[PDB]
Amino acid sequence: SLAHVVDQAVIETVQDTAYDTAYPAFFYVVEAMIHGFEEKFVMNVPLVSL
Amino acid sequence: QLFAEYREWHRSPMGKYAAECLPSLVSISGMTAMHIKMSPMAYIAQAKL
Repeated sequence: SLAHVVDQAVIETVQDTAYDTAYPAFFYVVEAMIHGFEEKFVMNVPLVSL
Repeated sequence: QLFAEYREWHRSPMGKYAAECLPSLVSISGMTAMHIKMSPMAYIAQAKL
């Protein structure tokens, strides 16, 4: 009896992000510096915003 | 101290319906029609309409 909260458009968006050729690789460096720590994300939030 | 299920106005199945609604005017009218008293003279009032 579930109702889905995501429509087809946002799935299209995520699929487009998957098939991106020019996904900015610098993001990975950010992710590499974040590596799943809460406090360091709170430290680096004004960069992930930009 | 705060809640007893049997000594309550709104039992568990009435919450069970309300959890699984697909919120719209149809569900509003359903929940409104679930509050109807189950009584003899309430059966008279139901039988008129």
